[PDB]
Amino acid sequence: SGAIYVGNYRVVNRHLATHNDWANLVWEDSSRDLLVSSTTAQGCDTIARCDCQTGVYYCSSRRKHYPVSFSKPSLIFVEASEYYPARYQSHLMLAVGHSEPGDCGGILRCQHGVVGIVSTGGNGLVGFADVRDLLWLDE
Ligand SMILES: COc1c(C#N)cccc1CC(=O)N1CCC[C@H](C(N)=O)C1
Ligand SMILES: [Zn+2]
Repeated sequence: SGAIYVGNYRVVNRHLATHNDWANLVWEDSSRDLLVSSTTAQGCDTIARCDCQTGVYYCSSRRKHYPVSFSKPSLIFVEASEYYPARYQSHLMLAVGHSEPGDCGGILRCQHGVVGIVSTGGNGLVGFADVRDLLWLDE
């Protein structure tokens, strides 16, 4: 679990969105596993605007942060799950690191701010949905 709070927006994994998220929907994309909803309280996370390939992510299954090198956002095949059929997920970045299903929502940050959130994993890999291209999160 986990979310990003920036201005009047809440960014979460689309497969973990709640009834309130869907009732206050701003935008969602199944191909990215992202959903953004509106909030009444003000958010203070800084979204990174960069091409960093190194950062730190929070891993709930270990109660620890880990430093990682990660790939550029791209289309990566993702095996079928209870939430989606087998498909290419876009804007996804991989890194060698530990992750378990409950780790989705953990934030990945670089020196510039929030880069994305955990969205996939397994086999000693962790995948992050990128948010750095969503320029509207800040305006
Ligand atoms: C495969 O299970 C893991 C593991 C592992 N091992 C480690 C981390 C996460 C998962 C779960 C995961 O990747 N899923 C299920 C929920 C939706 C995801 C998606 N974006 O399509 C795919
Ligand atoms: Zn950066």
